[PDB]
Amino acid sequence: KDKEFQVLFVLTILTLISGTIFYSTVEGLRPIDALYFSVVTLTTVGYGDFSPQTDFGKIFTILYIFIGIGLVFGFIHKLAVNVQLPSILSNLVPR
Amino acid sequence: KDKEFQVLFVLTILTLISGTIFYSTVEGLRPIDALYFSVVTLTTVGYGDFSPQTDFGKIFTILYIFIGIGLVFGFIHKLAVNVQLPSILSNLVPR
Amino acid sequence: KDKEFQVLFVLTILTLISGTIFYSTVEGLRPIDALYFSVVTLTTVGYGDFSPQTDFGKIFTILYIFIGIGLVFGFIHKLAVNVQLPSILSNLVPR
Amino acid sequence: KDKEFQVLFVLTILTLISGTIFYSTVEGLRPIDALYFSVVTLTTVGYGDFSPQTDFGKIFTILYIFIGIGLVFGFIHKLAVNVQLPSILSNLVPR
Ligand SMILES: [K+]
Ligand SMILES: [K+]
Ligand SMILES: [K+]
Ligand SMILES: [K+]
Repeated sequence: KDKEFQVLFVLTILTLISGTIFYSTVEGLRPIDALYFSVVTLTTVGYGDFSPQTDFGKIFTILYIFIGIGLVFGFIHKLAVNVQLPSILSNLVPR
Repeated sequence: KDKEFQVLFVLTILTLISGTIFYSTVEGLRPIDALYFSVVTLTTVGYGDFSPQTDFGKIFTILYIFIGIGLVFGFIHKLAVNVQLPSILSNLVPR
Repeated sequence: KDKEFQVLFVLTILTLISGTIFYSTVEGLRPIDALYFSVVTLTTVGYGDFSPQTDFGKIFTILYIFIGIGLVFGFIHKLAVNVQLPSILSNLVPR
Repeated sequence: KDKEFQVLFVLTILTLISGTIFYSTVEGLRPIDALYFSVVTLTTVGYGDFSPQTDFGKIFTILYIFIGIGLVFGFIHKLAVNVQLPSILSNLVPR
């Protein structure tokens, strides 16, 4: 239900926090930029305004992408179908 | 039906208008560039020829991506299967 | 069958040719670069080593993305399940 | 089963090795950077911190994308549903 969505939501934020912590400390980004970069990476947008410069960070980025894309897109999907779609249908009821 | 497609179409344009308004005013882009950037972002292409420079804009971009990807890809999917696919089948009928 | 795959294949190449023609003439790219850019765009990789510089090209790029992503990913999907998957299963048979 | 996952895993690494070999030798990247670039490309992130500079490499990149995206996203999907999802459910059992 909503708890399915809530758990995915929590997993997704924890995953984004891990990236924030990693890119803040290993790659020297401000926490806000490391969060923003983590999001841009796992949603596969990839502006490239930020990207890892160290070998450690490139290796982490490889694993982070493979492990986090599946979760992040699972969350977007549940966001879309269990939250945005009901809300839309609700907003379409005429009164 | 077609109204399902029409509603998604309207929601998608309204979402792209929101990004146009936000990136035009907060990030200083020409309206055309803010529209183009919004599209490039939510379809996950992400050239990076444009990207947010302010902290406010990076935070908005985080939320805009998570909220808009699901809708935009729902629309592309309905575009593909309820409009392009029938039109293709129609264009394959021999006479 | 295979003709389903063949038609999608033809549609996809015709779509990539349209982008090649457009970006070669309107954006001044070498045909090879315009083809490469069209592919990078519709598969949503978006390196940004190329991106449209004119207003005409940005507008075309908006429409090209929305119209071409659905087809290109339909083709990759049929490539994956009707061609690569059988070939893999075939290559797994022990003799 | 797990062997389905194991085979996809092997195919995916072999595909990433092919890109590593190609971009290391034809494009002159360090092996680590060619591996990192191959991953960033086939998951469709596409930072553009690296991108092919030679005509040979752009042509290979076209084919590599079309052939490798389907496999890489098949693997992420099986990673997500046959490995991460069971592990999550397991980690949710109360004791
Ligand atoms: K991308
Ligand atoms: K980029
Ligand atoms: K992408
Ligand atoms: K990109």
